[PDB]
Amino acid sequence: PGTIVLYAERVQDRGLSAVAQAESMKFKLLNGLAIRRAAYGVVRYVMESGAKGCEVVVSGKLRAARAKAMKFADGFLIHS
Amino acid sequence: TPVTLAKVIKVLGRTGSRGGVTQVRVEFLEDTSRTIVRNVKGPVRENDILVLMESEREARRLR
Amino acid sequence: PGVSVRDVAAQDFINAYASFLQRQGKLEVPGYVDIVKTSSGNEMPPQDAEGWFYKRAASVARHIYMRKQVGVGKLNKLYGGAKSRGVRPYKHIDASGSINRKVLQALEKIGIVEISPKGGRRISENGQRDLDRIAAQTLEEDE
Amino acid sequence: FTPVVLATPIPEEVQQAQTEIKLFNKWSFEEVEVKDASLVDYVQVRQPIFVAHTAGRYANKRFRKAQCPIIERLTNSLMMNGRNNGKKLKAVRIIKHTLDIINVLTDQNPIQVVVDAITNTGPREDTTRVQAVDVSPLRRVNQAIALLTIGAREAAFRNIKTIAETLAEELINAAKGSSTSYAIKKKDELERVAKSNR
Amino acid sequence: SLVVQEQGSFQHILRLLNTNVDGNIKIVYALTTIKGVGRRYSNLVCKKADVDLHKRAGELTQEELERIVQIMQNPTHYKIPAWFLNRQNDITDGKDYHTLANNVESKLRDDLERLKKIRAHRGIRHFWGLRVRGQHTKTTGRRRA
Amino acid sequence: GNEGAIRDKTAGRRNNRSKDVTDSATTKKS
Amino acid sequence: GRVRTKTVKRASKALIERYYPKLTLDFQTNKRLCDEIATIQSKRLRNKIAGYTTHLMKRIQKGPVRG
Amino acid sequence: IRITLTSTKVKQLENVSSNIVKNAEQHNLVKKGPVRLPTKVLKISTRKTPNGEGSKTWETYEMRIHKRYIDKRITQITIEPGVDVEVVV
Amino acid sequence: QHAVILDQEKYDRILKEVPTYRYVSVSVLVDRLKIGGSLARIALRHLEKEGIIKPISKHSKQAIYTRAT
Amino acid sequence: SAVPSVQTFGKKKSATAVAHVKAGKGLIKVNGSPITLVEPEILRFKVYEPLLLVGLDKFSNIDIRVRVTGGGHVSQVYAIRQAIAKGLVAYHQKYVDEQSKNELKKAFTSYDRTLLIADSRRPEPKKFGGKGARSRFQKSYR
RNA sequence: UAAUUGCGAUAACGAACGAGACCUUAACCUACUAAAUAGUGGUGCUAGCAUUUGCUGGUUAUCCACUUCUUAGAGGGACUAUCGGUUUCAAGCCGAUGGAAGUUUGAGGCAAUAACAGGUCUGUGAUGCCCUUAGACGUUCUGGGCCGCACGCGCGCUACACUGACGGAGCCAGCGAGUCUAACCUUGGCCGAGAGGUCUUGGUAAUCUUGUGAAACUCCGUCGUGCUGGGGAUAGAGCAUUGUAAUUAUUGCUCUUCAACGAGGAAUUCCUAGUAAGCGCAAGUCAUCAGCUUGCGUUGAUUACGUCCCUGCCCUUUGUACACACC
Ligand SMILES: [Mg+2]
Ligand SMILES: [Mg+2]
Ligand SMILES: [Mg+2]
Ligand SMILES: [Mg+2]
Ligand SMILES: [Mg+2]
Ligand SMILES: [Mg+2]
Ligand SMILES: [Mg+2]
Ligand SMILES: [Mg+2]
Ligand SMILES: [Mg+2]
Ligand SMILES: [Mg+2]
Ligand SMILES: [Mg+2]
Ligand SMILES: [Mg+2]
Ligand SMILES: [Mg+2]
Ligand SMILES: [Mg+2]
Ligand SMILES: [Mg+2]
Ligand SMILES: [Mg+2]
Ligand SMILES: [Mg+2]
Ligand SMILES: [Mg+2]
Ligand SMILES: [Mg+2]
Ligand SMILES: [Mg+2]
Ligand SMILES: [Mg+2]
Ligand SMILES: [Mg+2]
Ligand SMILES: [Mg+2]
Ligand SMILES: [Mg+2]
Ligand SMILES: [Mg+2]
Ligand SMILES: [Mg+2]
Ligand SMILES: [Mg+2]
Repeated sequence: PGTIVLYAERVQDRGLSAVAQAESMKFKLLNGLAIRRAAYGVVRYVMESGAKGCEVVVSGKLRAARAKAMKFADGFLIHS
Repeated sequence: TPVTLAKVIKVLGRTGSRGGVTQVRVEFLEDTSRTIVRNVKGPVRENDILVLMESEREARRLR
Repeated sequence: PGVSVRDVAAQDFINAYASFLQRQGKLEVPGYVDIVKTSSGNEMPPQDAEGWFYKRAASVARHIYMRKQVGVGKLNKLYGGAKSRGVRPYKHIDASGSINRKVLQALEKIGIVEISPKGGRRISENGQRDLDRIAAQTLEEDE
Repeated sequence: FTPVVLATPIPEEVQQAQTEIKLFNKWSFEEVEVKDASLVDYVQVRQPIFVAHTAGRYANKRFRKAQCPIIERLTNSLMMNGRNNGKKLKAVRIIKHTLDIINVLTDQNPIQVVVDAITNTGPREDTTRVQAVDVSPLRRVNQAIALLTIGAREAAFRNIKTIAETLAEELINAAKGSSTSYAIKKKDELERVAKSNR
Repeated sequence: SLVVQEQGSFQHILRLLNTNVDGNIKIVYALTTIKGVGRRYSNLVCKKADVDLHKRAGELTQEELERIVQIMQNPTHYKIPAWFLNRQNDITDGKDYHTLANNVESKLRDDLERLKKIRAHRGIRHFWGLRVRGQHTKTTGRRRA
Repeated sequence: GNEGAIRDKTAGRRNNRSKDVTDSATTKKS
Repeated sequence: GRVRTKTVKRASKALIERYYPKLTLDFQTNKRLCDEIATIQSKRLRNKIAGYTTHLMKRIQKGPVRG
Repeated sequence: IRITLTSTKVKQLENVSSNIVKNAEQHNLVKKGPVRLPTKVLKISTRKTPNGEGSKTWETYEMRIHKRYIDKRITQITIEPGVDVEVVV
Repeated sequence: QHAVILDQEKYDRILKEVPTYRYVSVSVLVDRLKIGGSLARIALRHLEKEGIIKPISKHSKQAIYTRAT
Repeated sequence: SAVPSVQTFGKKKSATAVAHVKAGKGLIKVNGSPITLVEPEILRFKVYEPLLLVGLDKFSNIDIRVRVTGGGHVSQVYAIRQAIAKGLVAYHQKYVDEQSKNELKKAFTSYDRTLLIADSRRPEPKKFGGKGARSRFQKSYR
């Protein structure tokens, strides 16, 4: 003890980090918010948090449990 | 022992259903003005010579 | 003028030093050179019944001379070839260790090698000249 | 002949006998012409080489194999039948022996023996799969080397002969169209199948 | 330069340990005709009989002949170390042997009766014609015969 | 035990090869 | 085969269009000229462009070309 | 004194290679600037499926580690995360 | 049926035939005569005693000899 | 005193062959031994080639010290043959005039078996699915 | 064109994803910054042959110098350059010339949209629901089994030998791994046919193992076309090693037993340059056990530089009663 310390930092531009905005969606789904507007809300957040693009995707049992996967995305991404 | 002698001067194209053979026109190398077109087996280039005897039958496209 | 082993042909050198050592007849071979095959790697013993140990000893001397020092270990790898494992694949296996050691041991009661520091034997001053001299003769194997 | 020499030995079978004419191992390239023609500049016997081993890069464009000595591609065509593959060293040794055997079976010039071997080796026209066609000056040489090295290779397998003799054997053999030549045995008996079918 | 003539001294078709060995094979290998002798044994049993290995069986006259037979029957008494021998630590006597030409299959068949009789695993499998060194059977040893 | 097997006849190898192999051993692709 | 992508083509025409008097028919000169009058993020790109520009150049000076 | 230096960032540890190379000798002490050692590549090869089914497809991850040896209170002149730093006498 | 070791009902052939060949090698012998080969190698080695054969090159596997000097 | 030398190398695929060439009288040694002794020895002519192709005599006010590492028994001899050919023109550049240099340089390249350019060929990397880089494992379909 | 790659044609014009670019790795740098954990030259010290001064060695710093070889930072370098031939004289294809390099430079990493009831709950303290939860389908202990053998199938290893086997000798890689509350990689000495044993040693490693003196291979010999000294399956006997424990043999060693196999039917796999093929090697696994895999280097070619005949895919045209889409 004493040879180990921690510090803190508020996040800079909490929209431009996709783990802050990963649990973003874990949590308002833990508040049950409707899948589409749930996703559409976080992408409409990190779109004009100053990101060239953004895409949020989720797969599973939306509509009573046949498995689907809807994807929500705005802006510009590359993949290559 | 009638043996020809024919240098090519151009390679008309690609015959054989599998692309096996080319065609070429040749000059008979003693009386140079006769020129005949025939097809080959190996890789050929411009100006190579060949040895045959079938100094007619002038063959053409082939399935 | 100025003969050094490094200027001789490898094989015929060692093939003549094996005869100089058999002639000189005072290099101490052990009592089992009739019964052994020089590596688990091999299948048959060397069909040069009597000679073979002299060949080996000679070739060794010639090797430690051009190296700096050579331990019994490294010699076992040099001489060991590939084993034939039957219906399995051939991998490299070393040479007998008592053979190699007993020649390196019997090569200092002749004065040709001597226990270098860092381990292993090294060449000797006597050895250095014996070979530097024994080269010049088969060197002049031209009249 | 400029018999110069420096500190190191520099022996005298070499100091002169190729500085003055830089030939094959001890064998001369001059006045050995490619008697048969229309196969010249495809058989390379006129850019002298000593050992049938180069850092060759012959297989990048189609016909760089042409400017390859007929020898070093005759030696390549040996190390085959895969347990032999990639042993160029053994192959050069095989040939250096064969050239000596032919030179004491017929006290000719031995690379004339080899080119005079492949004159009548490769077909002058051939069968193919539906009628006859004609053969290119390079699938003459190439199948020629093939059918003969395969003849000398298969002649020695279970027979007490070596592979220097069988090679020299199948070489003067097809070097006088002798009809004891696996090469011309296929070659004599697959052209007449070429003028017959049509 | 052993071009030498070797007239009718050259003993054709010799016989030994109730066997026959062709006189035309080099000695060290001509010996391996005999169940019990391998190339490594027949190398040194011939070294201890002052045999000129360079030669072969029709040669190597009858004194060198029983000069090797005896080194073979008593290898342990001719500077031949024990490891070199095929049957050591016998299991009934405890000496070091080399079972030999007709006696190899005998004391092998004895070794199999040996443990068939004690009804132990190795022996059971030996009796079933099965394979006794733990290998797989599902795939191998097909065409049993 | 083992004596219950060793001299339990009818259980060696020609007691196997005697019988043909069940012809349902080359039959697959459900 | 070696055929030039649109990114290295449209950039070559875009250069010639408004720098013609200050280019010329040598790669190495245009190669170096590019590093100032335009931002490129990779060297092989830079060279690929400078090479097509130059290929264009040698032919525009043997006649005008469509675009 | 000898400073062996080792880090997993080619860029962020020629920082101190540079910030003592002649922070030494604008301050005029020493030479034998950075002696760069073989970059150790730590390769790990493994399949991609976590089950066994599928085309038998392999991956290999590298981890490169650069070390440099340049021969008590420019200790803390040289603090950048991810750059490991030691001494010897 | 070859002849492993010298018979000598088939030896005097070894000098009354060696120049009929202009090429001598272990195989030329076993092909033409019924020498073993094993010692034929030393037939040529020995036959090179006085030089009733001419050495032109020799090698671990191939020996090429030519009708005498 | 420090004898004036230039220094070159020769490369065939893994073999690096350093070569020191100073002003001397005849020493030509690969791996500390006379050049006449390299014994793969079908190829001994492939190490001799540079000397005869250019003329035995320009090697009198010479000396070559070569030692080779890497590759195998044949790639080392090729790294040798051109580690020294690449040095006889570094010594005719540093210490002699030019025209002579680009006369023997051209004497080689009239002939060049990679004799003063590195053969760039190198091993392709293996990939999963076969034993080689293009060799692929075999399979069944049923 | 490898490419929806481009030239063009154009009721389209202008663009985004993918391809390309990008990134890594192998190739050139006598040009920059450099070095006892890398080399090199000289120099002290020194050994041997010579003596004619020289050739070849030993000294971890004797002292100096240096950066060619080596390592790795910062850059340079290729753009298919130049010239010629075909060409809408367009994108481009080909030829020679130089050039380390001119086949997307070689090789890879990445990789769009949409989709399959493909695989995985036996990777997960990822998981819903059913199941079971103390005569437990939780867990732990002893022993057994996953390998059990009339047989069908798949991947392989070893071979049929003379372009070989064996004996001796020559001897050359690269990719890599390695011991703190520790027993890893192990030189060297000694002992043992061997396998192994024992006493020391270096190394948390460009520093010690290690020049990993690997194998193929090369040379010189013995054998000499004979299921032969090719081949090494099965099996008997013994000696060691790991391990609580080796029986149903873990592996290694030694002698003895010497099978099928004399080029493999119908059918069929992979392959275009340092490639195929051969050869070994490290790493994964691992107390022990590789005939497996992942990579490395050594030796190193024949044939192609084409076609759509065959299988497969792509685009277009076309038919359609299919849309759970020809299962
Ligand atoms: Mg003993
Ligand atoms: Mg070795
Ligand atoms: Mg060996
Ligand atoms: Mg084997
Ligand atoms: Mg097993
Ligand atoms: Mg040296
Ligand atoms: Mg490989
Ligand atoms: Mg497009
Ligand atoms: Mg893109
Ligand atoms: Mg140093
Ligand atoms: Mg020094
Ligand atoms: Mg060129
Ligand atoms: Mg690249
Ligand atoms: Mg399913
Ligand atoms: Mg899972
Ligand atoms: Mg499982
Ligand atoms: Mg299982
Ligand atoms: Mg598989
Ligand atoms: Mg054997
Ligand atoms: Mg051998
Ligand atoms: Mg003992
Ligand atoms: Mg046998
Ligand atoms: Mg027994
Ligand atoms: Mg392992
Ligand atoms: Mg496995
Ligand atoms: Mg492997
Ligand atoms: Mg429709």
